[PDB]
Amino acid sequence: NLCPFGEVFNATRFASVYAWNRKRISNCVADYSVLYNSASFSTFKCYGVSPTKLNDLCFTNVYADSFVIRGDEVRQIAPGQTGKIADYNYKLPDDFTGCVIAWNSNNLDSKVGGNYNYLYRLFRKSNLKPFERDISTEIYQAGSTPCNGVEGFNCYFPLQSYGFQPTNGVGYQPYRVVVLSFELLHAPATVCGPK
Amino acid sequence: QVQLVESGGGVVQPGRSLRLSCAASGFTFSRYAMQWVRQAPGKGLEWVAVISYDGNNRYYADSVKGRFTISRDNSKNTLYLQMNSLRAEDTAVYYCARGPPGYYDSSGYYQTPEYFQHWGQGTLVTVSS
Amino acid sequence: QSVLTQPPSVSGAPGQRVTISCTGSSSNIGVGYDVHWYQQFPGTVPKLLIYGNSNRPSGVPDRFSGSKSGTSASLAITGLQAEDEADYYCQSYDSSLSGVVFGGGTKLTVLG
Repeated sequence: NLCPFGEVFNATRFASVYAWNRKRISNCVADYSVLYNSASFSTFKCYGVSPTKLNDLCFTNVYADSFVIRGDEVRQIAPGQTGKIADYNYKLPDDFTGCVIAWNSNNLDSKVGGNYNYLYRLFRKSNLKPFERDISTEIYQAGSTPCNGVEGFNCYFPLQSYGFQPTNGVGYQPYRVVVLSFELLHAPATVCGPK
Repeated sequence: QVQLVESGGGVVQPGRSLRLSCAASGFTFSRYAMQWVRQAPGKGLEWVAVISYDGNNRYYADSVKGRFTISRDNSKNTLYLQMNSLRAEDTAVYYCARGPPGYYDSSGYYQTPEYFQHWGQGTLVTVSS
Repeated sequence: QSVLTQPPSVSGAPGQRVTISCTGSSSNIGVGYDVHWYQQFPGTVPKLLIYGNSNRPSGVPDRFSGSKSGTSASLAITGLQAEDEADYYCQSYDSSLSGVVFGGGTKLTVLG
C-alpha cells in the first residue's frame, strides 16, 4: 500500500537527464514525512504547496521523474527558468506545482580516474516544452547544410557526457535529482494521507 | 514571453504618500513571488521588498522597514507600492522583478526567491521638495 | 552580514580570460547560500547573467562561468568583448536579519 518513492530514491540505477525516467506512481499511500525528514537531502525545493501539507492534502495523480546532473544547477530544475538543462533537457512548466529533491552521491557515481556515463542534450532545434522525454539522437544542425549524418562543419552530436570524478568539487559532483510533478484532473484521485 | 512594466513614478516632495505599480504579462503571474528593487543613480542597486506568490508573506529591507507598503492583486495581475514618510535619498529608479517562485522549504518555512530573472522597464521617483 | 565586497573595476584584453571575485561573510555566503551575478548597461534594464553559481540562462552564450569556494565566489569572463562592458553585481542571500544582498558594483573595462 505504501508508495515506492523510496524505491526511486534508493534505486540502484538512475538515468541521464535527456533520458530522464518517469514513474506513473499511483494507488498507494504517500509518506512525504519520510521525505522531508531526510538528513540526506541537501536541497529540498517545493513549489505550490508546503511539504508539510502534502502529508495531509492529497492529489488526483502524481508523476515521479528522476535523473542525474551535476550538483550546482540543481536549482536550474525549477519553475520557469531558462538555461542549458531547462531549455534542452528538462523544463518544468511555468505553472508547475510539485517539488524538487536531490543529493550528492559521489560515493555512488564518482569513480577514480574517469567516468563519463551520464548525458545531457547539448543543443536542440527549438525550445523544449514541459514534460517530453525526447530521446532524439540524430545529429543536430544549425544552418543551410546537408547534415549527411556525419559530424563536421556545423552538424554536431546533440548529447554530451559528464566528468564525474571524486577529485572534483562540490558544484560539479553528481547529484541524483528526483522531480515530483503533481496533477489534478476532473477525475478521482489516487494518493492520499495517513492516520 | 514575459513583460513587466512599471507605472506611477514622478517627482514627489519628501514626506507625502505615493503609489507605484507594475503590470505583468507572459507568465502565470498569480503564482510567483515578486520583488521591488532600488537603484540610486551611480550607486549600487539594492533590494527593497519581496512579496510572496500569494501576498501572504512579505519582507522589507531594514532601511525601508515600516515606512513602506507592498501589495498585489492576483486577479488584477499586477504589483503595487505604497509610500509613506518618503526621504530625499530614496530618489531613485524602482524595478519590479520576477525570479524563480519562492519555494516553500522543508519543515514548512517559506523562503523568498534568491534571484531575479526578468525586470520591469523601471519607474523613476524623485523625492525632492 | 556585510555587503558583498567587490572590486571597483577591472580590465582585460578583448577576448582573453579575466575574472571578477566577490567575497562575503560567514552569514553571507559561507553559510551555504549561493550567489548569482547580474549585469546591466549604463542607464538600462538589469539583466541576469549567471544565477546558478555556474549555470547560464539562455542568451548567455558562453565565456561566462561562475564558481564557488568556502566563502568567495568568482566569475570568469573567458573572453571579453565590448559587448560585455557594463556593471556587474554579485547578489546572494543573507542570514543576518536580512533578505538578498547586492554587490557594490564592478565595471568591466576593455583596453582603449
